Amino acid sequence: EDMIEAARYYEEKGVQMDRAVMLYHKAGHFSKALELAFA
Repeated sequence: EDMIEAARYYEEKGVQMDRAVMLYHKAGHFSKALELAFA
């Protein structure tokens, strides 16, 4: 759950948005932003 807000701040910046997708993978919701991985 917390990684979701982590993604929120990071992708609000965007640098670690890839790390945010990796967190969503760690979060068991890798689909969350799986598209936002944007290849």
